[PDB]
Amino acid sequence: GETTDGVYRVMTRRLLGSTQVGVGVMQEGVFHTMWHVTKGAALRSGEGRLDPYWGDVKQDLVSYCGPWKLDAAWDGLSEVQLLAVPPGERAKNIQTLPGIFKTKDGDIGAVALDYPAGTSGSPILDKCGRVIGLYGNGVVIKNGSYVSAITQGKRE
Amino acid sequence: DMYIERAGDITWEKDAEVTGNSPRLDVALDESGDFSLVE
Ligand SMILES: Cc1cc(CO)c2cccc(Cc3ccccc3C(=O)N3CC[C@@H](N)C3)c2n1
Repeated sequence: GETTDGVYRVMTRRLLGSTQVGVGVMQEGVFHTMWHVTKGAALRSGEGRLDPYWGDVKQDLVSYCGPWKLDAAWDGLSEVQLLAVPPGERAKNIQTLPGIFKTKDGDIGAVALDYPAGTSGSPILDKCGRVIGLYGNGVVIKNGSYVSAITQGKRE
Repeated sequence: DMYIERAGDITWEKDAEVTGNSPRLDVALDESGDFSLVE
């Protein structure tokens, strides 16, 4: 299958037409997405099969073919880019200064950008192009607009 | 049954649309991975 580094759409044919359920990142031969996109199911890349290797419903993350590889972190200061990949629409970088989710376990970067559900798993990058996390798990605010966490895994 | 299609390179693009606010939110994370506003 296609193992080139980059960003990919996650498609299903189990509904009407070909429906985009989310987005993910291929790095060092590992495919990285959010748990709620695949529910831990196997994926196809042409003829090639991609099997789950690691996942965690609480982190809402999952890796295929190998361990989570993405370890860059928001620096807490700089603007970032959401490389949004919406259903039916070309990949598009959106530059933003993240806000903050304050939790009992620590502070997390958050990006206040609204996109369709199927955009879940789109990568968030730093100025060096390193993926600092994925878009698609967050919260609806007073306004009615969406704030996503910058969700990052740990690399062993 | 689910499949992937390549959509682009992962690159910082100089002069991209700058937008979105930067809210500080008090939130809780439950066992099911659902964030909620602590008010
Ligand atoms: C409600 C909502 C609204 C908006 C826009 O205003 C969303 C925009 C992007 C992405 C999601 C997430 C999403 C996608 C597809 C199916 C479900 C969910 C969802 O809410 N979760 C299910 C497991 C939990 N960790 C998160 C959005 N969820």
